Amino acid sequence: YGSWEIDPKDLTFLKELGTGQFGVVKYGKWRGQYDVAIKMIKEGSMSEDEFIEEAKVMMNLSHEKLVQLYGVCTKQRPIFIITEYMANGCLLNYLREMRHRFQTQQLLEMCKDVCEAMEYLESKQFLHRDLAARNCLVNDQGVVKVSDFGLSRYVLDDEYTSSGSKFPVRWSPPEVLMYSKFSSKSDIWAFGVLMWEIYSLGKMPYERFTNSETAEHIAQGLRLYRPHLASEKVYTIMYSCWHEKADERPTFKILLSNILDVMDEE
Ligand SMILES: CN(c1ncnc2[nH]ccc12)[C@@H]1CCCCN(C(=O)CNc2cc(Cl)cc(Cl)c2)C1
Repeated sequence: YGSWEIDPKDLTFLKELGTGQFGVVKYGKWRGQYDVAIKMIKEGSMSEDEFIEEAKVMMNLSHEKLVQLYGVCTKQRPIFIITEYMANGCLLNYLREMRHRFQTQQLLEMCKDVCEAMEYLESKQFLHRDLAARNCLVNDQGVVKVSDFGLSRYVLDDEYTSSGSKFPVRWSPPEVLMYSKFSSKSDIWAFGVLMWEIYSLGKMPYERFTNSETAEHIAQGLRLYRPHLASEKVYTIMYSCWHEKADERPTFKILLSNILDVMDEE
């Protein structure tokens, strides 16, 4: 076993967490003690040799607000990815549970959580490439962490690969939709949409539009507008992520400073 390789015999499987496009995720314990999520990759869904090679590099990414990679199990099929367990599940579902009766202070904290993780990724020149509420998780303390960062690079499903009937049109800037120009600034754009999702309690962005109409709306320079729960200062931050010119969008370090400033002002 290399440093990136976990012995699957050290795993105890405890509960089903869901079955989806990329495979089956279970809750379990490593060496009888430590909570993990065990992601069992659906056969045929991933460029597996590339994914395994990249998993070695990503063992070196670690941040409090980034879902922690513990290792992979590649000596058998399906391959497993072993990651941090996030007891409250997908952020999108969490936002849509109206019982939580969130305060806007909690919503801003969720944005700060994500922004800190993305600032760390940016400091490593690492792109998420599909940042959205559906790719964040929530732990038992209500902390939001960023999940599946970079994963889209190894997804074989062509409907998801290109501006594709499963492509994240609603989280993409004009230069991605027009030219496939991915950069730090397309992560910045997606983060602004993510803030919008949070302050909209999990509403679909451009709710009344198809993907095709959304791209046209963007093409004409039009935008999402202010969620009822977002203050003017919060809206200014998410809106700054959507400048038509990628180079005029902020960095995650600047977004983080802006978010902290608004938290102090409340
Ligand atoms: C309910 N969830 C969790 N709950 C609790 N703890 C957790 N840690 C990690 C995930 C997690 C996830 C909710 C998000 C949607 C589904 N999901 C995923 O992890 C999807 N991504 C994925 C799946 C596979 Cl099988 C393989 C690959 Cl490469 C990627 C499970």
